[PDB]
Amino acid sequence: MRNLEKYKGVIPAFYACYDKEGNISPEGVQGLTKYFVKKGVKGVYVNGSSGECIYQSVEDRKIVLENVMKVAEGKLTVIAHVACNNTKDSQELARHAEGLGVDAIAAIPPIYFHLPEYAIAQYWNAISAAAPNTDFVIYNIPQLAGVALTQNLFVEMRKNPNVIGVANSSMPVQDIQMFKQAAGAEYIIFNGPDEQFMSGRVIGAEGAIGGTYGAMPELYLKLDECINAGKMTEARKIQYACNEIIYKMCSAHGNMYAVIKAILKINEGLELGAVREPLPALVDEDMEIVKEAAQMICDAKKKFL
Amino acid sequence: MRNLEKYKGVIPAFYACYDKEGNISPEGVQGLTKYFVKKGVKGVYVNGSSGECIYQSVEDRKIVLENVMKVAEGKLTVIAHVACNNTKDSQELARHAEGLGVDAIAAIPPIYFHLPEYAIAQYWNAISAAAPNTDFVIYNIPQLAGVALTQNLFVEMRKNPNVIGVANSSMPVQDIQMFKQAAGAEYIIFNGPDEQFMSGRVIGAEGAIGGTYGAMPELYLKLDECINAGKMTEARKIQYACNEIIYKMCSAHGNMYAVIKAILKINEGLELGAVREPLPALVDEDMEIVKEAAQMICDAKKKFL
Amino acid sequence: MRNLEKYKGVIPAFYACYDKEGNISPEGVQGLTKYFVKKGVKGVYVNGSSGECIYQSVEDRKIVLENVMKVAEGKLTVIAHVACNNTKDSQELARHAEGLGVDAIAAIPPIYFHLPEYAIAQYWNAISAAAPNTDFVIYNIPQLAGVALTQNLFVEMRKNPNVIGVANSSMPVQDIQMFKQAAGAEYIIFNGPDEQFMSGRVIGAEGAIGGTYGAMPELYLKLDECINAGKMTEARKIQYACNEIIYKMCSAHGNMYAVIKAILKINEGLELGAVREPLPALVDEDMEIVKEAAQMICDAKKKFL
Amino acid sequence: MRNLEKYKGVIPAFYACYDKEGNISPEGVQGLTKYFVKKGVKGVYVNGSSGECIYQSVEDRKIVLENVMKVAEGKLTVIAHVACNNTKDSQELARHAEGLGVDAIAAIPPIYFHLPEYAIAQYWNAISAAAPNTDFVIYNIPQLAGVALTQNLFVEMRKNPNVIGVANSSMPVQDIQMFKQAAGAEYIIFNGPDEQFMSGRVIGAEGAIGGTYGAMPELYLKLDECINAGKMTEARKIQYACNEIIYKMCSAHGNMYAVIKAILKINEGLELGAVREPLPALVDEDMEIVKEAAQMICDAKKKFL
Ligand SMILES: [Mg+2]
Ligand SMILES: [Mg+2]
Ligand SMILES: [Mg+2]
Ligand SMILES: [Mg+2]
Repeated sequence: MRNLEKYKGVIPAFYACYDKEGNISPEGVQGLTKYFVKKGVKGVYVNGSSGECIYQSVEDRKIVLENVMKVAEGKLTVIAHVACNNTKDSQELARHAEGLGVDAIAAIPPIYFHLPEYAIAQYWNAISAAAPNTDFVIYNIPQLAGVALTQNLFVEMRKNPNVIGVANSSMPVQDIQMFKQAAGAEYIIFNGPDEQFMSGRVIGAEGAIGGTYGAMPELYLKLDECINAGKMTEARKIQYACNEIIYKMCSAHGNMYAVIKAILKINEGLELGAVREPLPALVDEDMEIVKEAAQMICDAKKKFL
Repeated sequence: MRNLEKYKGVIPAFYACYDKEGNISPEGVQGLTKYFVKKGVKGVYVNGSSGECIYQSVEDRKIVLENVMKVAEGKLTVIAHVACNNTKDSQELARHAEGLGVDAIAAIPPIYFHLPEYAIAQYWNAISAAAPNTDFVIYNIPQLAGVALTQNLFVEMRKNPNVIGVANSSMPVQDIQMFKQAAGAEYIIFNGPDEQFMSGRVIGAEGAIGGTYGAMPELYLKLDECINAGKMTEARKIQYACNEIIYKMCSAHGNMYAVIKAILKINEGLELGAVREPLPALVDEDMEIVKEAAQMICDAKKKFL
Repeated sequence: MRNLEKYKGVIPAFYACYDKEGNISPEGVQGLTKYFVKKGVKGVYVNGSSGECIYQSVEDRKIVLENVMKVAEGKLTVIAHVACNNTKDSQELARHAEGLGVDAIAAIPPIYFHLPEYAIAQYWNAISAAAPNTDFVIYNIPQLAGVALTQNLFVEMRKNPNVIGVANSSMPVQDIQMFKQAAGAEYIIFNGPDEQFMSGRVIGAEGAIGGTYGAMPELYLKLDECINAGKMTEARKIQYACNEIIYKMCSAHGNMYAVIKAILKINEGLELGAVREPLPALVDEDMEIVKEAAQMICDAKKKFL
Repeated sequence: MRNLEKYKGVIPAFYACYDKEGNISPEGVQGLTKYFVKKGVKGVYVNGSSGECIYQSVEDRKIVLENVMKVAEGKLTVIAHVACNNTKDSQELARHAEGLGVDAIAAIPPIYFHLPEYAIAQYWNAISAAAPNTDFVIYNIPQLAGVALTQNLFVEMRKNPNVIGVANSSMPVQDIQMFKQAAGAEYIIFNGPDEQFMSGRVIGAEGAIGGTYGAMPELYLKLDECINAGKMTEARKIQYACNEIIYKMCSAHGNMYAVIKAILKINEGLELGAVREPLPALVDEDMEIVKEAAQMICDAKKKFL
């Protein structure tokens, strides 16, 4: 009965867009937003870790979301990741995001220290209470956060009526299946590991949020079309092509998001700036990998679209 | 164009069948083998860890395989897991299995100590050399063995022409995708995590070896039929029903395989005996869980077949 | 040989001192600094994770360090932990700390994302270059940061002449031994795990930085006196009493640092405020644990001093 | 109060002694036993993983212990590690060991599968009941077994009056401290990680069982003498020399125990045979490392004895 159709489809993570001085670029943010509208994705996931949120200030993240919403509002579903190291910064971003009329806010767990489940629930509920009219997505990423969304913690969080589901970036597709089986029809699970897109989708994730989607959004849209059509052979071919490109982008000395920003300059003429330190920048030796990955994306689009 | 069709389908792990004194029961083994023939599964995976191989002697494992082959030969594909703690016992079982005409032998890595990749390759190659006319399957289970089949170790093992692929029991379906992508069309990957059957299958596992399949083989056959037909909604319904049964069986005090042997007595009149210590036996309180799981299996068969 | 005597001894982690509104309290910070001067510890480790640095702004951390330096009167070795999520905030705190004439700056690795060793070295070297006249301590805490100071990364970092050594919070005392053996006499290793103080000290840590020291600094000073005298029976008595107190403080619902601030109100009349969310606050049921731990500290001081 | 003085001191792990055909050598076992008597160690720990027990049959392990007991002449404390993959083989070895009058039997936990604590306790108690008049040592090695001796499981095991303590090979010396603090004076903790010998000893391990001791037993006896005298600087020098030798021995292609057997041929003229496959054998390139480590041991003995 709760309507979650606006979340069903391909929702790329929005990248950090910087100017030449390394500050957030309003023009760069608007340009990348126009790119996502033109590519016909379902939505954008803004100021996630793929958007370098770990490395941004509250003010940086407000400027990014304001500039996304100037272009995207009414055209894309917008999920704003608002978690910060502390609760008060997270509440400030939640209130700001509700003020702009985002569809949902999201939060990773507390990081660095491994906090008990009651403290994790308190953090998410405090963030949710700052945006009390806004859908809330839990982002499960135990490999990086150091704590997991357990089945017991998910039961506790489903007591909050704003919680709509889970963006799952743990590696077991079993976790998707268990969260969806426990929660039932009024919740959505998003597939987080792009390399497993087709496998998380078939086992019950009806949404998909990914850090590599922005490099090749047409391929993930075509993958999703094949899955919805039961064309599993064609879906596998596209998944394998996407994964080969991911492995190529991850083979660079510079960070994978540095590779993606360079690819989008080659393939689209988009200027997204550098990646923020401490993420490592590309070196000269990486430009052959960038060029190869960019061409692999063009070749896969020609093969599959 | 190596022909691996005989490995493509549902291959249950064969359970340990004991008499009342706790020794291997030839009659019990033949009974369980006739059951798998009657259920029309593709093959059986014999003396794996689901068959309590960690807890069996070389002589025990010879008696099991002899009694399986008496019923199964020419009816079922037979894969004999031959790995033991040391190399010489593994070579003895490999030679014995080739002497009986199994389709393939299989091996987990060395366990307990974490041995370097060259020592892992030497162990597998020594086992393969003792069955030099027999297909060889690597069993990847890093969570239990403590070492993984890495992409570099798989490159080295593909130099052995008898290696036909990998039974993958790591949790990431990404591992299935990467092994299949690296190896190509002349290799098969088997899905190991039963809870992820449909997800591993769609991303490129053309076989499936599972410890829970013997409790409910018709449900996994029906799941596989749905997947091959592109009927992903029906596949998901069956996967969810199978996983609910697995979670019920795992809720007991006694070991999951003790629950399955008790279910097979209720549902099929099969007498497989106890589980071998140190695996924990059922307690009286577990029989309500056994009865509930057995009824769940009957109800799923009535719903889905 | 480089003189590191000012770092040898007991250097408590400095706690976050808040007012009733949860902001940094200048008067609270000065109070806690004068407490450490009167207890005769060697120094203080300021704005570490035990000081809630994860949860503090750059401005918060500047206010803390300014108020320490205002009242320390040169009586304390001051190590200022300056690592932030991003490099530019870390460089800002490094420059600020050198401007106040701290003895050393310190840095955990980059967190959340697992960055390659060249990126970790670039982060530390960038922070060090912002305080180019200041001693630099690497803080190794792989359990929380998700990356380790490896032997190869330590070789690279010893190329920077400002690096004086490692605060080691990994659990193996082998790591202390290996870092000390590799580096030699011109470097200092600080023991991080308070529960292993005597064990890390004897195997080559000549310094000690600890989150629990501020609850009971006289006990750690007396432990260190026993170790330096070769009085290992007396040292073990104190270590066991300290560890029992730590286990009692960690038994609370509220965060261990919340327990310590409540203990310091009982035993010292110090008002340090709460802990910052998301760290969980004490509940009513915890005050029995707080009072028991406070009494255990008083009784240990009567037994051992 | 239970007298555990016979367990306090240096107890080397006894190596596997093979003939040229790779079977257990009765003459080789007697020779290595007489070597340990000559070197004046407190005892031997027989058929542990350093003795290649994972790779031995029940019959192999009986032959080893028979030949130790034949020539020890009451001069050594004998701890017989009797754990096997299954319970019945473990019970057979426990009964055999009690029949020879060993001082203690020992057991690692169940391996490969991760069994619940009640199943671990059942395994140890079944082994102990087969040697009901014999002291029992729990061997904690979570890194290899995949399960830990938790504080709760140790409480349960202290209900068995034959349990005398724990050989602790987990890396935190905190685990030694917590086991000793819980158990008190009628129990002994043995330090397992040889690289941490002096640190485990000072925090409350009164015994020490080590796989590298047999390469250089005089150095560990001299280390223990320095610790008992409170001479921590002299102790640290010996610990560092021992650790440098361990790191050299572990730098070979062949397994560390293969390097130690080759060193004992050079330094002592002992013939212990190969290591059992799958442990990797030395290659020609390793003989320079063997000779260097053998010389390092001679040089350390000249410096410290
Ligand atoms: Mg990177
Ligand atoms: Mg069990
Ligand atoms: Mg806490
Ligand atoms: Mg080795």
